[PDB]
Amino acid sequence: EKLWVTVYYGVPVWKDAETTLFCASDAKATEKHNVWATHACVPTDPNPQEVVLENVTEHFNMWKNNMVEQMQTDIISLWDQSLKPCVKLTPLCVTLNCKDVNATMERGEIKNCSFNITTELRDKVQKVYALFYKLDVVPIDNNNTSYRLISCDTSVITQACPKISFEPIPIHYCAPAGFAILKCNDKTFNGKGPCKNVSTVQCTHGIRPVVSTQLLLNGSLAEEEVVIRSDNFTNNAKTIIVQLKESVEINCTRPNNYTRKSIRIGPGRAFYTMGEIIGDIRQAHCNISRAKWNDTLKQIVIKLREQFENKTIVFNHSSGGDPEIVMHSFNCGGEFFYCNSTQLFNSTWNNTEGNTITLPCRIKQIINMWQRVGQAMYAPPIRGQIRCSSNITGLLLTRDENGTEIFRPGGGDMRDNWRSELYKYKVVKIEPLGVAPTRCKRRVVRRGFLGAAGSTMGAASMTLTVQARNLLSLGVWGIKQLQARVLAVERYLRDQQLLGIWGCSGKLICTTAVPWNASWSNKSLDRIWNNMTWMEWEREIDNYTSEIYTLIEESQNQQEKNEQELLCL
Amino acid sequence: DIQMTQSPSSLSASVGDTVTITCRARHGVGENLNWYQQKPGKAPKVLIYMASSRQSGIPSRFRGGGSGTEFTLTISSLQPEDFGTYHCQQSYSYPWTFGQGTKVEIK
Ligand SMILES: *[C@@H]1O[C@H](CO)[C@@H](O[C@@H]2O[C@H](CO)[C@@H](O[C@@H]3O[C@H](CO)[C@@H](O)[C@H](O[C@H]4O[C@H](CO)[C@@H](O)[C@H](O)[C@@H]4O[C@H]4O[C@H](CO)[C@@H](O)[C@H](O)[C@@H]4O)[C@@H]3O)[C@H](O)[C@H]2NC(C)=O)[C@H](O)[C@H]1NC(C)=O
Ligand SMILES: *[C@@H]1O[C@H](CO)[C@@H](O[C@@H]2O[C@H](CO)[C@@H](O)[C@H](O)[C@H]2NC(C)=O)[C@H](O)[C@H]1NC(C)=O
Ligand SMILES: *[C@@H]1O[C@H](CO)[C@@H](O)[C@H](O)[C@H]1NC(C)=O
Ligand SMILES: *[C@@H]1O[C@H](CO)[C@@H](O)[C@H](O)[C@H]1NC(C)=O
Ligand SMILES: *[C@@H]1O[C@H](CO)[C@@H](O)[C@H](O)[C@H]1NC(C)=O
Ligand SMILES: *[C@@H]1O[C@H](CO)[C@@H](O)[C@H](O)[C@H]1NC(C)=O
Ligand SMILES: *[C@@H]1O[C@H](CO)[C@@H](O)[C@H](O)[C@H]1NC(C)=O
Ligand SMILES: *[C@@H]1O[C@H](CO)[C@@H](O)[C@H](O)[C@H]1NC(C)=O
Ligand SMILES: *[C@@H]1O[C@H](CO)[C@@H](O)[C@H](O)[C@H]1NC(C)=O
Ligand SMILES: *[C@@H]1O[C@H](CO)[C@@H](O)[C@H](O)[C@H]1NC(C)=O
Ligand SMILES: *[C@@H]1O[C@H](CO)[C@@H](O)[C@H](O)[C@H]1NC(C)=O
Ligand SMILES: *[C@@H]1O[C@H](CO)[C@@H](O)[C@H](O)[C@H]1NC(C)=O
Ligand SMILES: *[C@@H]1O[C@H](CO)[C@@H](O)[C@H](O)[C@H]1NC(C)=O
Repeated sequence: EKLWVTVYYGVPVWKDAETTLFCASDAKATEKHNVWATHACVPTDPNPQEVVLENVTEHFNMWKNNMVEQMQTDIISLWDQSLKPCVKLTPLCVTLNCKDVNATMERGEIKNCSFNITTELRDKVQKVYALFYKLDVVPIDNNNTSYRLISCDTSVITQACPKISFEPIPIHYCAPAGFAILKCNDKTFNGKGPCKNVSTVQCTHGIRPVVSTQLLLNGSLAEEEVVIRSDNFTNNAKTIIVQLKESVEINCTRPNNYTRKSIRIGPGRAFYTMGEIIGDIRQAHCNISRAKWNDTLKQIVIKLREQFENKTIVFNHSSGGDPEIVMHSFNCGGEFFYCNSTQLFNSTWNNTEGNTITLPCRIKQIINMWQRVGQAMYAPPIRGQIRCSSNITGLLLTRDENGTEIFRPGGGDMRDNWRSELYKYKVVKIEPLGVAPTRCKRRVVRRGFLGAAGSTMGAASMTLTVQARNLLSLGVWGIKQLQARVLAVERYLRDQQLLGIWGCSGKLICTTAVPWNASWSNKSLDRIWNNMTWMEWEREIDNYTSEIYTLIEESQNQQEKNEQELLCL
Repeated sequence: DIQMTQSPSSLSASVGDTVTITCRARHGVGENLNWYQQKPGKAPKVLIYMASSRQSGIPSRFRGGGSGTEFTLTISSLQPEDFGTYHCQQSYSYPWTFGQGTKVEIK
């Protein structure tokens, strides 16, 4: 009837945690000088593992998921790293003498600006000229032809190196050894609350770091239905992330060809700008099929009506303002497109001509990307006819009164784009050690990693090896990789130190001399071993764990080592 | 003028194998050696910039490297499209001389 404390190593118990994740990529995807620096990532395994966790129900919350903040930090750091070794355009903030370029044709969209550049290399003022887009130049001196480059007065404009490619490459996030990523496989998972089909992975699927607003491009689609997710959902000031069941093909283009010229700024540095227009002048535009969008809104309205009760749903255009935040935007082809998008949110559904909707689009070169102040990027001209043909896989909506709800395209920060892909992933910390009562005094079928997590303590106890055989074993990715290795090493040694002191360094099941105190858990062994999982037990014992550890080392290894020291005689 | 040589002066290989062309300088040039591919009757195009930096649009099959006076161009998984004469050029110091070139025949 006497129960004794026994130590287990490899317990399939995890706790919520925030950790540094490292990147992985498909080594056979693979260009260098890509802004995402995917060549510095660890090659992925052809075998993704993926262990389904039977009997495990887990609570996922996309709105507090540290992986999204970590991804945003990595994306911004990668952009700053890539742009850092490039030409600054500080000498280019000069008065511009601009005249309209005469010519769906454009009407005054491209300006022919002549200005004089002061150059360090030789005391030399040269009268050069270049073409700019209307959105790139801010008028000064009232009705005079004087202009300045946009955002010069508020930021330092950095020219993007022409060799830098912006093509998104899928990025895989991988937990450091000692941690794991849980994936929610529920077909209609709403982004918050319990998930029934939970699997354990070391690395996530590839996420394309596509930067856009209002509409989510590429990424991934829902499997059964359109899913509308929010946090409070009642609160109008919360972004609604809509994941589509079927993609909509959107074909954006910049029909003009142009040429490119290089105006030297200083030794080894030049401004890359637009030259003579080759061909005619045609407005950039984007063609999206009407019928597919119509059905997409039909599905979205059905789900919005279900969650907002049987109210009238109306889609409106975003409020006017800075084109970078009130228009759809993307970086397809290496050029940056800003499209009106009004034709897509200009209808009442409640409860007729043209096969294709053509959205006017405008090209901008000086971009205050990431909603920052003090920094800006100048994208050099591509000089080519940009055929995009990208997939729309989701929308970002916001909400604003006679029984009618008004929705607008929009969103908050870029994080909303990444939640759409990270909604199913959670990062957890594995603590493979635990204690339990047994009948033994010291008296001196395999599922994969954490596959027994939803099993009872019994049956789970024979798979401790599966966890024991796991755990352990100068840019953004290099430092994060270094931090991940150091963290995994520190955790492995903490576990090994604890096992070393207790007297259990070589065992997965270790028996101690400490009796079980009924005040910790007044339950029979069958009530424990054949009813509870290891996680429920750990939560129950979480208030006495430090007491048990204090007793085990104190009474079992500083006394066994003294009794043995005395018994030799 | 820095004199350039190249070896072998005549190369042949079958489709799918891997070949190496070595460009040699009388004097060191750091990493400043470019590689070009010339099709018969056409002007050459550059394949590799500063010894190892590949031009966009050229598949990863074209690799290269080296420093000082001995540099290599490695062509993995040789294709019929790789037939032609390869050249190497030094950008370290003026004049930017070239090697004699290596003729690559595909069998
Ligand atoms: C979402 O997904 C869709 C579907 O895949 C994405 O669409 C792809 O977009 C890419 C980007 O443009 C496009 O790839 C180009 O295809 C062209 C086909 O003619 C190629 O000519 C072009 O190659 C040039 O650019 C590459 C990237 O810089 C270089 O690696 C390559 O060597 C070429 O470089 C030449 O041109 C550049 C111009 O910048 C110049 O600097 C170089 O010196 C050189 O002259 C690309 O490979 C795909 O074809 C698109 N796919 C489809 C099916 O249409 C879409 O982009 C994604 N959405 C978003 C928002 O990004
Ligand atoms: C924009 O302005 C420049 C002036 O800087 C134009 O240049 C002139 O072009 C005409 C023919 O079109 C030539 O005869 C002149 O010699 C040019 N003068 C220069 C370079 O100083 C240029 O043509 C215009 N470009 C566009 C696209 O409108
Ligand atoms: C600079 O350019 C302006 C027009 O842009 C012209 O009026 C002026 O004379 C020029 N000055 C010099 C010193 O080149
Ligand atoms: C549960 O998740 C696994 C992950 O491998 C998947 O294969 C399976 O189809 C999912 N089943 C359900 C019912 O969601
Ligand atoms: C875009 O959608 C088409 C639909 O046929 C699909 O074949 C293609 O792979 C998708 N592309 C991307 C990048 O998701
Ligand atoms: C949700 O929004 C409503 C707005 O009416 C507010 O009263 C409520 O407190 C919010 N709840 C949460 C959990 O954010
Ligand atoms: C751009 O060049 C292409 C080359 O095929 C041409 O067809 C097209 O018409 C040109 N664009 C304009 C606006 O003239
Ligand atoms: C878009 O549709 C219009 C319809 O007139 C057509 O003329 C144009 O060529 C289309 N553009 C693309 C890029 O397919
Ligand atoms: C986009 O272009 C492709 C070219 O293959 C075409 O098949 C598709 O129908 C186009 N989509 C739209 C919406 O115009
Ligand atoms: C799209 O839906 C609207 C709903 O008012 C309808 O009037 C319109 O005719 C539909 N268009 C197509 C192409 O199905
Ligand atoms: C919003 O939608 C309503 C629908 O009746 C429309 O009248 C109104 O002009 C739209 N825009 C704004 C800014 O209210
Ligand atoms: C989009 O086009 C409509 C056309 O009437 C215009 O009124 C609206 O201001 C445009 N939107 C933006 C953001 O420029
Ligand atoms: C929005 O819908 C109304 C319906 O009368 C139409 O007149 C208007 O032109 C539409 N907006 C755009 C930008 O086409």
